[PDB]
Order: sequence, then C-alpha cells, then structure tokens
Amino acid sequence: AICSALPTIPYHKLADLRYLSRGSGTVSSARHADWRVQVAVKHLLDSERKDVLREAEILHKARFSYILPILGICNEPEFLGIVTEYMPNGSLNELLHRKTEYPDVAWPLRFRILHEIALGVNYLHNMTPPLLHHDLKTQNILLDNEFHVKIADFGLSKWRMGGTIIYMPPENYSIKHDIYSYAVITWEVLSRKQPFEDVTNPLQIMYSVSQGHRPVINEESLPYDIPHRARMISLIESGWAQNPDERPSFLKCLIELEPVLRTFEEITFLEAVIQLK
Amino acid sequence: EAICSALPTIPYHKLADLRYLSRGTVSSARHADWRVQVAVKHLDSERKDVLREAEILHKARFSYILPILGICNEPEFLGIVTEYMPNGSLNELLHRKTEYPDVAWPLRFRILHEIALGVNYLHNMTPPLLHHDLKTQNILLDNEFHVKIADFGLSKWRMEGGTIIYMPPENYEPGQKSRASIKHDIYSYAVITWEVLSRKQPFEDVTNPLQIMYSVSQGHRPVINEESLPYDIPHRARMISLIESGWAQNPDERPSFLKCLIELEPVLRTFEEITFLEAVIQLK
Ligand SMILES: CC(C)(C)S(=O)(=O)c1cc2c(Nc3ccc4scnc4c3)ncnc2cc1OCCO
Ligand SMILES: CC(C)(C)S(=O)(=O)c1cc2c(Nc3ccc4scnc4c3)ncnc2cc1OCCO
Repeated sequence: AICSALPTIPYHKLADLRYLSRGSGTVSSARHADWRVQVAVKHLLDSERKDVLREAEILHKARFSYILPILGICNEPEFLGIVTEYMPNGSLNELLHRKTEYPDVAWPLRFRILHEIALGVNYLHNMTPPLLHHDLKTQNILLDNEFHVKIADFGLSKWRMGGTIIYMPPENYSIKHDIYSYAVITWEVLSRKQPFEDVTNPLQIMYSVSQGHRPVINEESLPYDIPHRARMISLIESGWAQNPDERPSFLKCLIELEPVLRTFEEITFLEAVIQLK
Repeated sequence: EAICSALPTIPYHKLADLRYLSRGTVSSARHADWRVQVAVKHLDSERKDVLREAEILHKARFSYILPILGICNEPEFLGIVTEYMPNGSLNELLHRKTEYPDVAWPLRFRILHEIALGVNYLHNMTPPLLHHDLKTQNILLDNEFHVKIADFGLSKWRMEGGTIIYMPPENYEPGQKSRASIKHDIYSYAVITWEVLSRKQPFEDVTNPLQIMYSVSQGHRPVINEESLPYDIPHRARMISLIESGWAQNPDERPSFLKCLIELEPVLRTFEEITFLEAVIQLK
C-alpha cells in the first residue's frame, strides 16, 4: 500500500562524468549537480533497455543496509543508466588481492565483511518472492567509506517463482547456488589466495569441481592462527558440498557466524579500517 | 513508466528482544528472519499519522535520511521499523561532555555538511518536502557517526510539543504562510550550527522558554562572542556568516541549502580523510 517511486535523473544533472571500469556494463563516477553528492553510473538497443530497467527495478525493490543503494534512473533517448551511491573503497576483490596497497586486513574486518555478505544475501532470499543473486563474486561485493558491504550486480539475479566460473556450483554447468558462491568467497577472504592458483585453463577448474574437488584447505592456504578456524572450515565445506541438499540456508549460516562476531569488540573494527588508510 | 517499491509489512511477532529506549515510544529489537538490530517507533486518527510518517520516510530515502525497514500494521500493534542507530542523537553527542570530552572539528564539520545534504535532498524532491521540526534531538548518528535525519511528524509536502529554540520567529503564530514557508529549515539549521560549534545550550542564561520567544521575536539570537565561539574554531568567520544569514529576522534574507552547501564544500576539503576516522575512535 505504501509505494516509493524511483527518481528520474536528467543526464545533464550528472557533472564531472569520468570512466571507472567496464564489464554488466560501463561504470563511471560523477557528482549530482543539485544533490551535491558523488554518484556512480552504470550504462542503442531495445532488448538492452529492458535489461537496465529490470536491474534498476530489482535494486529499488531490494533496498537494505547491505545492498548497493540506487539513487535514480537515467532514462533519456540519448542516454540510459543506473545511478547509485559511490563506493570509495572499491570491491572485496581489490582489498584481498592488492597485498602491496593492503599488507594487513585484520581478522575483525574480514569477519564483519563475511557477516554483512551473509546478511545481504539472507535479506534477498527472505523477500516475497525470494530474490536469488546467482552471480556472487568478490568483484561485486563493494566497500563503502568505512568498509561496510554493499552487494551489487543484479543482472543475473532471479525472482524465485560470461566471466569467472570459480563461484559457480557444479550443477550449473536452485535455492542453493548463492551459498556455494559464499563458501568460495569465505575461503578467498580467509586465505587471500586466488581459488585454484595452479590452474591454467578455466575448463580444468570446471572439470575438477564436477569431480568434487575444491580450493585447497591446508596449513598453507588456511594457517592454524586464523580465529575460529575449525568452525569456518566446517561452514566452507558444508557451503560448497557437491550435493546441493547438504548446503546450509543463509539463516543457518548466520546463526553459525553470530557467536563468532560477538568475540570482537566494536573498536577493533574501527582500528582495522584506520590501519588500511 | 514509474518503478514503484512497496514498503514491507513486518509481523510484530518477528521482532525479538523488544526493549524500551525512550518515550511516540522508541524500542530496540532484532528481526528474527533478517538477523539485524532494528528500532521501533509505536485510535484511528493516530493510525493515519504513523502511516503518513512511514510513507514520507519510504518516499524520502537518501544517504542522510533515517532508512525505514518496514511497518507494523496489526490490530494489536502499530509501528515504524527503521535501522538501529547505535550512537544516539546529535543532542547527546554535544551535551554529554562527561561521556564525550572531545568532539573533533573534522567530525563536527562532517555532521553539519551531512545535515545540509540531507535537508537539501528533501527540498529538491517533487514536490519539495520541508522537515519543519529540525532539532539536534532528531539528527541521529550511525555506527561511524554519519548523520540520519529522523522525525517527519511535522514535515510537509510543498503544495503536545517540545522545544522552540529551533523555530523561526514568524512560525510562533502559525497558519497557511507558516506551514508554506520554505525558509523554516534554514533557521533551525543556523541554530544547530551554532550549537554544534559551541557545544552550548542556545539561550542558556534564559530560564523560561516564553522569554526566549520574546527575545527571538525582538531579533535576539544565541550569543556570538569569544566565550561561545572561541577564535580557534576552524573557518570561524565563514561559519559565523552562515549562522547569521541562516537565522536572519527577514526570511527572504536566509540562504537556500544549495548556497549553504557551496560554502561548506571548500571547508570540508581542508580535512584529510584519516581525521574523520581519528575523531570517531576518540569517541569510543
Ligand atoms: C568495482 C570497481 C572497484 C572495479 S569500480 O572502479 O568499477 C567501482 C564501481 C562502483 C559501483 N559500481 C556499480 C554501479 C552501478 C551498479 S547497478 C548494479 N551494480 C552496480 C555497480 N558503484 C559504486 N561505486 C563504485 C566504485 C568503484 O570504484 C571506485 C573505487 O575504486
Ligand atoms: C534518540 C535517542 C538517542 C534518545 S533514542 O534512545 O530514542 C534512539 C532512537 C533511535 C531511532 N529512533 C527513531 C525510530 C523510528 C523513527 S520513525 C521517525 N523517526 C524515528 C526515530 N532510530 C534508530 N535508532 C535509535 C537509537 C536510539 O538510541 C541509541 C542509544 O542512544
């Protein structure tokens, strides 16, 4: 009964428009001339038009604390795009793998990111009807100014009625896809390693995965000093199980993570972030 | 053509660990399915009012506006579910000097910038939304002390009470013109700015509130001197100019939030990013 409409932003209101990246399309940064804030813009064909509008509708409907906030839609004959909040700290991929820029990523912050990814996905799954992301990667887990999570890219997302394959369950070559992706992300967050490092061809990964092989769990990838190592390994191994029926719900995953997050005092999250600056 | 998002209905029984915060009445809880902490603000005429506020919060969604999560609409219970703000209000930050001996200038300037960003957004909506009850009490602070504007009970679409220190003199005897005024929020903002930079209670030496009303209507304002506003305040002259134009007796002489923002942007650029992080750790 209470309906909020997504604003239409005239393209001419986006000042200092600059290229960022390219992929479910091109990302550019800008400032809104009237709102005085920094924004991000994700931008001829008719079928491609419906796709951008579909994504915008999904982001607008799926608004929550751990979902990338949509500010409006650019819907002009000359230009079509999605306006969102600008995320100054990039993606989780950049945080994990830029080891020169980030020598230390403290455990409290790693656990908080993992908790917020699960909170964000759980919300999507609890919607009516449930929304299934179906394209979770470290690349589309964005980080705001204080390194809080914002889930982006709802291009492959589906209402319950390409690129990299390392986050894709073997049966995809389902309400149990996002958990598989999450298990791989957890492994990657705790190891700062690229899954299947020794693999030349992505087909060799697809073959290994279909045979039940997974990123390695040993002392080298996951050192014995990782807080709650046993519990995290259990979560990872259940999450990426060959049998989808054996993978947990996000609820179960969240009930598992809540006692872990309670072991960290609030100031340790602040200290982890200042260490990155 | 319009993309319309519906506000969720939350069954009251999905709110676990419901605990009293303040007195409508504010309670804290956790959503049983979403696994997050929330806040709950809870007759037929009083029903229409809660729904009106919820509609406004849902439509006015922005980075510096309190995010609404859903509505409780049951025969047995009616309330607004929002994100939980762990660091309270700006009032508590400014006046709890034992709990907060220092509040660094970078953080004070960021709060002022975010309040102006939040109000500017409301004023730029179609039709414009005018808050008309801005107080330090309803500028809420999140986990990293970012601003969230709350209380849209007196808010109006441009087409039982408390404090009056943020109210312009022309609004004392209300009507059509008063409810219409597009220069009310800037007056409130000028008083908030003065209060943020001084950490003083506006009209501290005045005992009775009706006497404040008498002074304000004569053109008297909270004092601007070396005691209230020390000479060491960054960008003191510029801030005093903003304050004095914002609370001008003539509403026509008060600036827009755009003008205000354009003045604040060069000020905020003088603070390095780490100083905001340091200001927050100092508060913990
Ligand atoms: C992901 C990055 C870090 C490589 S980026 O430079 O592209 C970047 C992207 C941002 C972004 N992307 C975006 C925009 C609109 C939509 S609609 C659905 N998903 C998206 C995703 N949004 C916000 N801020 C971004 C910041 C980025 O990098 C700047 C810091 O490096
Ligand atoms: C304002 C306080 C700090 C005195 S509080 O204890 O009441 C408090 C309020 C919070 C809050 N309020 C709220 C809830 C729903 C609506 S709908 C329109 N306006 C509101 C305002 N919202 C979120 N978190 C709150 C936290 C509070 O206390 C934190 C500890 O001081």
